[PDB]
Amino acid sequence: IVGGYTCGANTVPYQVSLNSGYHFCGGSLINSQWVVSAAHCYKSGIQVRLGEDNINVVEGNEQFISASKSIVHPSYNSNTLNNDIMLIKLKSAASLNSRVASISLPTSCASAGTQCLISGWGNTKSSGTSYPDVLKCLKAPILSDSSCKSAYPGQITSNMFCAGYLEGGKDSCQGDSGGPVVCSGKLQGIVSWGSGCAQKNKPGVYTKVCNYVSWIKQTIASN
Amino acid sequence: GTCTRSIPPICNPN
Ligand SMILES: [Ca+2]
Repeated sequence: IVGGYTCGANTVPYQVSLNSGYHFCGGSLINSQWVVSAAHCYKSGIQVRLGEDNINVVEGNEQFISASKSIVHPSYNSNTLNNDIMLIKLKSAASLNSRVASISLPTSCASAGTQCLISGWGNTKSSGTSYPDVLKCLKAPILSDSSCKSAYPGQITSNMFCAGYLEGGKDSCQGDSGGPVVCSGKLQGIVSWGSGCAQKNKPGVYTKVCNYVSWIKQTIASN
Repeated sequence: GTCTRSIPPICNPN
């Protein structure tokens, strides 16, 4: 997260870290046994780390649970990033508490201009790299479809939306992929891609979760 | 020049 702020320990209790001997992507807990992340975050050997603040120190309230299923959307296109969504089933259910909690799925899509919370352990610099120990947070608005498409001609599918700031300086970044965009208490976005980070006229692009609520429910119900 | 926001990034020539 570039241009954000320190969230505060466990203030984003649905935020998880995907770990393969290092943090590589975020995700969102949507019930005690299932996590939403990005399809491009798929790999073997994922350990889901819940209740985290400082990801480099065992502080208390962590739960480390192996992924037992990592389900990429069958129509994920790795070149366009269309359908960039993945469901992870935890090997055992997380223990839900004030510091480890699920986030609601949307019942309808969000509107341009609505303020959302984006969070993660990604790079905090728009030039070079600096990776934080503790979770970072950013308030950012959903942009209009025409502005999103104007920023990224020929690249925005109906399963994507833009959020952030065209003046630069505030954005998600490498390491935030798969993590949450939460608007009005609903998971509306998944950190996906962008041109650089926090660059002028290049907002973040996010998977449009409201288009996948039925697929998520049907996939969980059959697994 | 566009990249996924994973570690490591997956990037396009553009
Ligand atoms: Ca920790």
